[PDB]
Amino acid sequence: PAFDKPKVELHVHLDGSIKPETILYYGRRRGIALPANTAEGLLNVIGMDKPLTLPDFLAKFDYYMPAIAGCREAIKRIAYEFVEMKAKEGVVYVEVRYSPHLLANSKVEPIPWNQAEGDLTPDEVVALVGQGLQEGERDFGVKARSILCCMRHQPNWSPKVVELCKKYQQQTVVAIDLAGDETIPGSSLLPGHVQAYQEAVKSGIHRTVHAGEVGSAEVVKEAVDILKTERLGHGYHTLEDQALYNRLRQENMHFEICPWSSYLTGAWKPDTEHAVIRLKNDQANYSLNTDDPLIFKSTLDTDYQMTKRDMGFTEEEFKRLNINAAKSSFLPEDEKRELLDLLYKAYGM
Ligand SMILES: [Zn+2]
Repeated sequence: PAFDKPKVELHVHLDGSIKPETILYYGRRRGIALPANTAEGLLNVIGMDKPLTLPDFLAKFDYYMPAIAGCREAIKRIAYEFVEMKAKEGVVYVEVRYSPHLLANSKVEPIPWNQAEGDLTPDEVVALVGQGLQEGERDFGVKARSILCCMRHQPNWSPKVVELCKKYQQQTVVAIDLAGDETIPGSSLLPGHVQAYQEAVKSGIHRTVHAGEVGSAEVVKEAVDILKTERLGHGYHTLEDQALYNRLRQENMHFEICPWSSYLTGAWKPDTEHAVIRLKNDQANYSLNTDDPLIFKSTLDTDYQMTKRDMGFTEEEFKRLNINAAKSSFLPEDEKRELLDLLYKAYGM
């Protein structure tokens, strides 16, 4: 264990943190053609061993999402099982993100994963995921919060998403995200997406955006200045624009680093200095995350030991980034202080 103290996770998707044996049970009980009948072999088609491309990583979801989406018991259980997982790895606070439309099967265009029309609405999916997170926290003692994803290819969804972020603000929902295929040109300025971050600014909904993961620094630059996000998912290619980088450094922008994810998705070619090193060297505001452990065959200790032996991270630095993650969390002022006192008490400060 590279860092055996309480950690914080801000960027990990519920979509990509399902147990391969939970998928298997629901794929069977719904009679769904899964690319495998065996847990360890399911993880061989879905798991990634080498670097690929962004469209190919997103393609892996087409394998197993039909078994989960549209079924109630499967939706809530993976939430409960997700927080369980995070507990076993030393996480005291976790913000888990997911697209309620991609788990629904009714009142959604398009019905994802080629499902048939049913009765599970996006507004219902958030009430079921939140229930699993609420029951998990009570069983495992780790504070767990949803973030609702926009899809870059469906700007028609994002009007409903913020709006959902607002109905469930007093539940588990703390912010809105913009995920999906960043390789689609100009998907950041689609009108559907922009009302969403605009209505989020008015009504005080927190904002994070996948930006700079496989695109240019212009991707990050509209996310910052147009959508006015407060955190960057995979802020890697911000470092190609030093003027912008040092501006966000001066404005204490938080970067949601995912080291092992960044290697397997091709985001970081292994010949390059990883972005997180100088963001450590510049003492920037960043955190370490798993992104999608099922698809990357990872745990959060995978991402911590990637830093430790390969990028020269220390226990000292591990303490600082997790405290920065705690004060760039989307928790309210009272709970985010209570979380800082947890980490203060465990870190010797
Ligand atoms: Zn992500």
